[PDB]
Amino acid sequence: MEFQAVVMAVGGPLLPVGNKPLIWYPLNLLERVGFEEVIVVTTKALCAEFKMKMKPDIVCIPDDADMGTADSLRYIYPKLKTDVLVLSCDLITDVALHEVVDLFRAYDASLAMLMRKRDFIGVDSTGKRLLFMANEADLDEELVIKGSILQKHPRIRFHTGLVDAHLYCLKKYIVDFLMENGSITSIRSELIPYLVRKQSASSQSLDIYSFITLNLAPYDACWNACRGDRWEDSSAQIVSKHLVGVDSLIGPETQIGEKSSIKRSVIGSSCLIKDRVTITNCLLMNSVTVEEGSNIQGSVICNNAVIEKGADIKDCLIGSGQRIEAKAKRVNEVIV
Amino acid sequence: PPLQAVLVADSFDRRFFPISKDQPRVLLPLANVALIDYTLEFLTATGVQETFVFCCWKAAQIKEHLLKSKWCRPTSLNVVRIITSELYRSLGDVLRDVDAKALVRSDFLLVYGDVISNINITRALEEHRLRRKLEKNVSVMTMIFKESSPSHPTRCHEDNVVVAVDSTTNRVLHFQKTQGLRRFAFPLSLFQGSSDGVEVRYDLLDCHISICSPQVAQLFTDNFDYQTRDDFVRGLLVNNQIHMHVTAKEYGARVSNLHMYSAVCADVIRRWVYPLTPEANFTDSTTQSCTHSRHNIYRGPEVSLGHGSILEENVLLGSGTVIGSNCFITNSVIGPGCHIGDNVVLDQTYLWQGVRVAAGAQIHQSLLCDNAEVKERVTLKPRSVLTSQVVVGPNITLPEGSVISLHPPDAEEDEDDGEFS
Amino acid sequence: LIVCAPMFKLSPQFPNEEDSFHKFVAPEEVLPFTEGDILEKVSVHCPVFDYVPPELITLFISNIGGNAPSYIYRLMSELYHPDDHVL
Amino acid sequence: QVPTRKDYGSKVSLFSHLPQYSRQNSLTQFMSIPSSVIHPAMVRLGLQYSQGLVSGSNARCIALLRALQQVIQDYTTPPNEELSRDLVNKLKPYMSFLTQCRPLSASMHNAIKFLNKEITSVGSSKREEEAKSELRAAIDRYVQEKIVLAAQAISRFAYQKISNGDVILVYGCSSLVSRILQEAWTEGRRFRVVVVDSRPWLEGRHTLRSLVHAGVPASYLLIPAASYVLPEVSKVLLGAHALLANGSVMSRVGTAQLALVARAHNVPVLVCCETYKFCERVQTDAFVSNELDDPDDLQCKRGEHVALANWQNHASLRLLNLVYDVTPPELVDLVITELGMIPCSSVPVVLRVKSSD
Amino acid sequence: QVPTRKDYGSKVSLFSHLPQYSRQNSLTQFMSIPSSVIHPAMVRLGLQYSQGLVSGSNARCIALLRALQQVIQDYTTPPNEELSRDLVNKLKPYMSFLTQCRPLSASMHNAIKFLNKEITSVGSSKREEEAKSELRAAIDRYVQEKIVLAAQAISRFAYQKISNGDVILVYGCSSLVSRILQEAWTEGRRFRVVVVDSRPWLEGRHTLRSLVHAGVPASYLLIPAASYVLPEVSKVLLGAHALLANGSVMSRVGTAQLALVARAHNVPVLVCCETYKFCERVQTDAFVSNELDDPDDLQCKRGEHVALANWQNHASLRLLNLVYDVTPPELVDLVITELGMIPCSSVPVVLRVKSSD
Repeated sequence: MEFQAVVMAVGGPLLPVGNKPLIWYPLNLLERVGFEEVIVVTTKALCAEFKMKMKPDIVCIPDDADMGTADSLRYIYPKLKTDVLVLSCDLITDVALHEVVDLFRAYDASLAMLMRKRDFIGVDSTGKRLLFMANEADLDEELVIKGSILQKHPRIRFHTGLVDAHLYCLKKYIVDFLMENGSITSIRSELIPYLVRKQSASSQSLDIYSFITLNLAPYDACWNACRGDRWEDSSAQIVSKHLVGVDSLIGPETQIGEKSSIKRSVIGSSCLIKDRVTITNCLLMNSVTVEEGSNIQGSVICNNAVIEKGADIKDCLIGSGQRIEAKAKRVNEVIV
Repeated sequence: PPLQAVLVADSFDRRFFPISKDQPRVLLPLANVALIDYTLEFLTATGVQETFVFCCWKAAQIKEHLLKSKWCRPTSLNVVRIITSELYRSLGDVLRDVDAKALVRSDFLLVYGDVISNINITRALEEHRLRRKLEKNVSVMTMIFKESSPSHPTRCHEDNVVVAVDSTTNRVLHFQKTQGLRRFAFPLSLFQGSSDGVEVRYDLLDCHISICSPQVAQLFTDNFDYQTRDDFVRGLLVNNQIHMHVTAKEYGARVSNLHMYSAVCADVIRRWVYPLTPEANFTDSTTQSCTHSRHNIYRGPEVSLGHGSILEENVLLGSGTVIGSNCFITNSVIGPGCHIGDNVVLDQTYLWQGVRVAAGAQIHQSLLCDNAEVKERVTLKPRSVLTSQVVVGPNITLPEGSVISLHPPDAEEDEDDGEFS
Repeated sequence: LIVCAPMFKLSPQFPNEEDSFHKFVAPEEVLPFTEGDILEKVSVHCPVFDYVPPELITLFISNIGGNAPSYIYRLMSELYHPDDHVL
Repeated sequence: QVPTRKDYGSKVSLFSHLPQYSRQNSLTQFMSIPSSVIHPAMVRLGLQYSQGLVSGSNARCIALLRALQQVIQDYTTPPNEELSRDLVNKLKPYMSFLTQCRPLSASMHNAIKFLNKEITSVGSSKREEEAKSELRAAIDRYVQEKIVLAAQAISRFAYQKISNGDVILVYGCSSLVSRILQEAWTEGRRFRVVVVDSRPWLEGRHTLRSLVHAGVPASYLLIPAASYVLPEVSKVLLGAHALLANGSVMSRVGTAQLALVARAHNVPVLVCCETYKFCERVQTDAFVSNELDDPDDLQCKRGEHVALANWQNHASLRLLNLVYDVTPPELVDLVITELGMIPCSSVPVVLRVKSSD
Repeated sequence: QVPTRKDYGSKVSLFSHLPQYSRQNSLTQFMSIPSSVIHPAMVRLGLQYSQGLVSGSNARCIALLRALQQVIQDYTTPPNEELSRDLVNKLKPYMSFLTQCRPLSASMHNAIKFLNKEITSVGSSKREEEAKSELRAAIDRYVQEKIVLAAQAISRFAYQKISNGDVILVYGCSSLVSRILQEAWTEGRRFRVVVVDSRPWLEGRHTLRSLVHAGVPASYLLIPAASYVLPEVSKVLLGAHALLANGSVMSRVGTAQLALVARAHNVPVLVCCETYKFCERVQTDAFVSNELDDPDDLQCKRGEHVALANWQNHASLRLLNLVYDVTPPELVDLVITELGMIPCSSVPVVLRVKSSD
């Protein structure tokens, strides 16, 4: 058991959750032996939001709000006995967690990404090694191609929106030879120091590889776009014998009245309707309720939402926690 | 739809000197036959009945040389359109003539008289024609231009081409040349339009081949600010997009400088262009019919080999030739009538008509011309050129560069011959 | 070795008249243009046609029937008048 | 514990014996990636073997031995246990793991019987640290003296061998005929070298790159046309993956007819195999035990006309490609190794001498 | 016209283009036993072939010749079907019948072609009976001139060839090799002839008995130990049935390997086939057009504990035996025929100068 895994915190963590953060297709695919050398460093209250996710062992250490990813590794660098598998908590993807770290051993990358089809990524012929990635924070002029990249690799597929998954596999070689060179923070923007060609990291070529997946969408920090709409594997709940949901995320101990059926919807724990909860296409979170006339159609009913007795709201981020009784909310998002 | 072509002689962004004085830039005998016959049997190799060759330079010469071919008479599938020397400058007034005289319906081949190749062109011709029929004539042309490496003798830095292009629907983006640039930069505004991706390709050498349907007569005579084809297609690529096809096997390249003369004269006998290989006797020249033999030598008729003259790679002789003893000749061509005497060492000599070499003479990496009584110990080195009746003597040696002739200002020589410096 | 050999594609020729007994084609069949910097010097060659000894094949499947691989002179006594085989 | 790798595609009519693999899946597709009972250096080895990037003659050897260096020199011991007899039984799952990842060549069997005998030699009298250090010592000596010293020794002896004016053909897939021909040239001979090869790996690539970067004259051709290289060639060289107890030349498949059509001019062979590679295994001819790669490495390319695109649409229109080949010891004339030039059938006593005797 | 003979036991996996028989059940278990569906001489020659009664060299030719002469010289000439062309097509059940019985020697094919060509040579314009007698005169002068005048012509020529003390061998069953032996012996000569034979015919008997009754010293060894005549043979007479147009010859199981073991010494093989035996069918391998006799005739007499009685009880065992064979034209050098002593590869040029030109 050598190479270890760590969890990050933020970007732009646990916001769009009805009842469960469905990071479970990570934690159902490869946790039989699995996933033992894992470290929680995320958003003391952080030691109480993962006693429900059935992990075998854990290391829950806090880092400060100024989340330099490089500072997040500088804090627990000595307890990195071996290599790093940074998988942030800002992740939902179902993709196969073995081949994404089997391309880690192809020509043994010092650093291995995983991306998914403005923010450019270049790549070689065979979809194996990315050469330079770039976002707009280093390009006000267009882009530069050097001599040697083109004089050696003549066929270069470019990309411009092939968005990240945040699966970074990582070898201790470059974190030694770049960590103490403190002028490179932001490990997402450390990839622009690939630092390979004739231009320190290579402290003496370097190996980097990514895998372009083709199955799910990217991670979500504050969406639940297809994450409330994520087919988890109803599962174990109870109903008023008529909750016809579209395999719907029914949080159990629900207070169903007359045909409360939040179809295509995350009806969370105590997702109460004393009347017809119809197909919401929404997410009615924990301790949220549209009772006695559920007008449930697209209204994002977030953490302890309150809109009921004609919950007139659609196509918006509806009221997250704020008490709005006769909420005639609109296409614009309801108040915080 | 019948298939014709125009065949320009010479773009005067000039690189040939002083060989373009008595004979032209286009009657350049690569293996003892005129280069017009090589490019013309490229145009007869693929199927084109009628083509237009334009002449500007001493109509008496090309007139007389086109009086003794066998497609002088249209018994074969060609007769040749030739015209005489009024106001002609370069390809500019050629295309202004071809839409003023208006000898064009659709889809003709634009080649210089300076490309030798073996592309049977018709494949991408019909793919281009499908692209015309299907999509409303937004695609102007299609250029076919080779796949190669970043390292080749034909991709010397004068016509080095990088293009950026998609690979699904193969329409180009940047025709950015590289005569001296080494940092590369592509304007990023045209990558958000194709977010699935876009390749870049450097595996290219331009065959100077491409087809043209007379939309470009409109986009050429309207826009006077384009004259050569390169700034033309860049102006096409800034405003009508133009397409691309990457051929896989067969090739040709334009014999621009003498660097390409060396590479092509060492490739027709390394034989990368068969059917073209000069045993075929394209002319009715019984003074050219030569006999192939093992390891690519080509003895002429009444060859008169010198005793012990060993031959290894890619040589010739001519008719009426007398070669002397002790010749270690490799990768060369020799011309007819040559009284090349005894103990004359050669290596990649490109010797032409009427020469009589004197005995005991290394010659190396040279190309020389008619009626040259060359004499003792004229040792040379790469990129050396003698030309047209000037006579050197007992070891007037020459270094790397040699712009010499018999004419006074271009040469390194006055009125008389090069006997004394 | 049974040779398949119709009676028209017989030749009264010999290996000796000149060369181009074989046929040399463009050798981009055996090399690509995707190598790097190598192909400047290695002088490639290929025929498409080889030459086989008469004395090793076994019999004809021919349009008279079978023949021994060195019987052929009787057929070439008949079919071609050899004073104008040289023509 | 270790799962299987299944068949890919219709197996050939003869080989029920040796199973078929393909590289568009892995054996690591099944197994848990925190490598709990199998060790990451072995799986690095098998997963890089799966792509055929290290496929050379001695390269599989040196990759295995340096791998098992980093295997045995980071091991932690068990308590209440016999120390040297905890090990070679524990090696069996890893070596069967390599077996199931890709089946072994002769060099790898030399290696496994080597450390088998030496773990069996180095007993349990001492603490594990200098035992591990002497393992490092023995294995470093092993690759050092055998590979490197064999290399320079046969360089000298074949330099003594090779004669001027002699246009020699090769068939190049080793790390050794390139070496032999480089420092045959570096002392200033005059030879002119033609290489010949064939699909699927097309190993005229590696030795053209070495030789053309070493600056030698040439001319290229390939194996069906190798009877145009009858009449004016006066030597021939061939590096083999193994020579066995008969004098059997065992290598890639393009090894066989070159010698015999050369023997149709009496210009005889020279095999360059140093004495690491030899083995006690004997097989008489070409089918009893070879390996076989991913069978879809065979497709020609004529534009779009891929002639063998899907070979499963008819129920049996089907291919396989074998990797090893053995001509009988009648026609091979010379071997070149550390102990001189051994003419052919007298090889197994050269095998015998280095066997703890 | 005729049914076919059933199979007996099992067969090898290879020879399923070849039928096998038994002589425990034959053709005329069932068919029209007063023979008028087919001419009587045909079922006569057929069921005496089924017990091998005429199994000779040109004895088989003359047996079918007497059968077909008893066909033709009592033949009713029907109207409404033509003078000469109801014979040959009604003769198609004759040789298809004998092909069903036990297949043809190529001598009988040459007989078929000659009487074919001659019954075409007499068409319609002559009355059927004296045309039938001219057919008798043609077939009698044919078999007389070719068979008999060829036998005495090669007797005079091989009497000029063979000299004193020439110890010559036969694989003996014919009426030409023992013929040349006796009528070379009785003219003041001396040569110790040895016969060789083979299981299961065990036939040398006609030749050795006719030699000893002609008074010639004989020896005897069977081809399963034919490597003991290996040094001492001075020349060898090979009795071949047919002689193809490769230059090959054509005879039994036991001229297969003596031909090669006596090419392996430069002892010049000498085959005896007259002008009658020059055929036109040309085979190359040894399983193509080769018969297969009754496959349960190879048993052993070891008291009573025979291994091959109830061989159908257990699953997969088989039997087989070939009968004819072809030797390549490398080995065979000299044929014994009329116009001279023509060599091997120049045979069919004689076959065109007696083929109506």
